[PDB]
Amino acid sequence: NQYYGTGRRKSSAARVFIKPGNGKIVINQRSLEQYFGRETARMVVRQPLELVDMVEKLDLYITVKGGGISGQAGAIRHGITRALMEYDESLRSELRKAGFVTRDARQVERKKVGLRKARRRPQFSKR
Amino acid sequence: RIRIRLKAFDHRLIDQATAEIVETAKRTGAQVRGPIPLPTRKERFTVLISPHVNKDARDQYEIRTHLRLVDIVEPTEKTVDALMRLDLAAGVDVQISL
Amino acid sequence: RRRVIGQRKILPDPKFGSELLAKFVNILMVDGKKSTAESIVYSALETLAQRSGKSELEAFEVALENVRPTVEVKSRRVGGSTYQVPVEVRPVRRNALAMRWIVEAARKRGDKSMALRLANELSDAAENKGTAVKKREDVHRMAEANKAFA
Amino acid sequence: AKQSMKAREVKRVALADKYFAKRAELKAIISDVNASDEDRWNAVLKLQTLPRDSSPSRQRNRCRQTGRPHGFLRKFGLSRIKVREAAMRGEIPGLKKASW
Amino acid sequence: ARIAGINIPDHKHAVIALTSIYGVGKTRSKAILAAAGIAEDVKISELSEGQIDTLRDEVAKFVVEGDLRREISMSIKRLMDLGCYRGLRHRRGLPVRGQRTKTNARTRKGPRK
RNA sequence: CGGUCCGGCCGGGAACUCAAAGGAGACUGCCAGUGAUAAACUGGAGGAAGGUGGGGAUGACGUCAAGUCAUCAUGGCCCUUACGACCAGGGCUACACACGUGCUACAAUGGCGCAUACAAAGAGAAGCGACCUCGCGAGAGCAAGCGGACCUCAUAAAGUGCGUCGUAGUCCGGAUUGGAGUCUGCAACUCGACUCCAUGAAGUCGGAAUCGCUAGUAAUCGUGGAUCAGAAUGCCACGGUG
Repeated sequence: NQYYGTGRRKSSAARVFIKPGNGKIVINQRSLEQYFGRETARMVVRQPLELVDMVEKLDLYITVKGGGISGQAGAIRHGITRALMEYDESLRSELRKAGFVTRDARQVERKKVGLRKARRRPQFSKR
Repeated sequence: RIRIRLKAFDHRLIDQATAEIVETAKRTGAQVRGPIPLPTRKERFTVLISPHVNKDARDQYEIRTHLRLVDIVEPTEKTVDALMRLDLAAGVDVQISL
Repeated sequence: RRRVIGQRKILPDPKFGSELLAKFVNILMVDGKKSTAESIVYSALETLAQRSGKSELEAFEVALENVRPTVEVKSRRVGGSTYQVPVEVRPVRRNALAMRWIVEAARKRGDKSMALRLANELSDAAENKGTAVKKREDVHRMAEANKAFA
Repeated sequence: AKQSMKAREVKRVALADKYFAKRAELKAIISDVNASDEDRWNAVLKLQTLPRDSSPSRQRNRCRQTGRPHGFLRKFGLSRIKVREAAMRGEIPGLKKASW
Repeated sequence: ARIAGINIPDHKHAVIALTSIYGVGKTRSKAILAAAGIAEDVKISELSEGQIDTLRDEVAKFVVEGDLRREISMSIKRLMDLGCYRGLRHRRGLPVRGQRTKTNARTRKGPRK
């Protein structure tokens, strides 16, 4: 049976497809070390996935568009959570209790002009 | 090979104008295409606020232009020839090109 | 005049879910770069295992407990000239100060490799000599004299 | 005002477009030679470079409504002060002041 | 092996005692060493027989050290006598590099301290 | 899913980013605790998430014996054998003395050299200028695409990596003084850019004393545009790390 999920974070958007029976992980038609190999924290995508274990009884296919290597990881983790909550009704309770369903939606601040440093004001004291 | 553009500075005025091209294109015809809303193009400008001082913060402006291509499926004489010779399209700009 | 602001939990580590390590990288972060801290993380504990490192169950959490801040103060006033008072710090502050005390003690003089300068300090964190202890006792000799009139 | 600053403009930017906006080829001919270490041109450079009342240099556009050399905006034909004046009166299309 | 100076640190790098000689430094020294195949990679001090006397003649194709160090201090000598800015400021102690004297001109009075 | 300059490239799909109009959602509304069985807060619950939702445009009166006639008018004073205007040069880059703001190195947890990942947002038909070059290189030479979701500015830099350098107060920092140049303009003395080969210096985050921010904020490194003979450390947006 084909299980599916989507997610967004920090100027990225992801798609996740899961099928029962032994397979692998694929991201943008390559492995999780061919462009992701530079960074040190991509295993946040595995946080909801340990509840079915790392690809020993299922096959995982990922697509992601835009954003940096911490934004893409939060969007892929959201997509995995959105798929695994359909994979078992007992996980539909657990993934809500673990809070992985929660979205992080800020990235910037607004003006509110002027300020040369946008938020910091120039030195008041001295003389 | 005759093509159209519809230009505006208001995102509802352009849709109200799109619907009257979608009317014109099916007033004698039967074939129509979906009008694409397209990414809005913007231009920004920063200037001194007033004819006296205010020398710690400049005043900021941003312009936003809405553009639609519409696509006419059958641009027949009894659909477009009177419109190419007169618009007759207020609050917007209609540009017809060959 | 009341700060007390918001609530900020921060995130745990991506490899073992640690709350202390994910905070310790925010002490070794300089110029907004965490990569330079990840060259010092685990390598200091693995370099301690070249000299004295026995048991790793808590990694460095007990070195941060053998390091013991006690001499924190605040200023009390009713006008111009102020009066110093000592403060009993919470475990969350005691830990946050111990994390700076040890990495500032490892930075005291210029040498090679911060993982190795810190392993030398962690091998000392079973007996605690000189750095992070000799200034403490020289100001603790006022710790009751600064309680006398409250 | 000082109307002599417009009297410069009339014989500079308003007369340069047909004679000075392309002219560097008219001096490059003195660098056109058949061989190295050989001359055919001598001092005729000082006749090809003889104009002084007109130049590619010294050209200021100025604000077309205030004669002001600083704070002009080519896209509107107005200055920093008149952009607000036309916008507050609503006399300039496509431009608004607040609220995005 | 050497072609210049009097002594070199053994195999650490071949550019020492050939760098900083005027007209040749941290660029031309490697291009001169490459005339005998001498490289930055797998460094050695041994140079086979018949290979030194033509390389030691490459460093002799122009002037070296003190006789070429004259020229960097000769434009301040080639004009002094005329009452213009360049002449006067090369027979009196005055600034010549477009720096603001308003302000900070006290550094011409001395150390500082 | 069919064919393939093997290219989302072409058919084609409409799922999925996205670009975008329209509905749903949040009212202190529910419950506890305090407290005029008050009003209102604090806590809990739901959900992607509240508690001026997070944020913009925000400016009630009256303002200091306050600034601006150099944005524009205008009462008065005064000049016109000029406090004009048309030119050639100067001054605005005098320092005899009095105060500040930046930015870069002061390092090692770093630099230097040489490869490599990611954009975001503008600007572009006498313009942005690819490709390939001639040469040590600035530059010069030829010339396509492009009216810009269809080309160009433009291999983003931090970061990821491999060699290499090391406490010597730095053969680091490369200012500065020369040599060889390349261009712009009537013309580069002072007081113009940009390039190649030499040159060689101060400097261990500081002394009385003192700043800004509670979050994409403080901290830190790149991108773009307007102004445009040749040249901003000037003035404003955009993004990574955080």
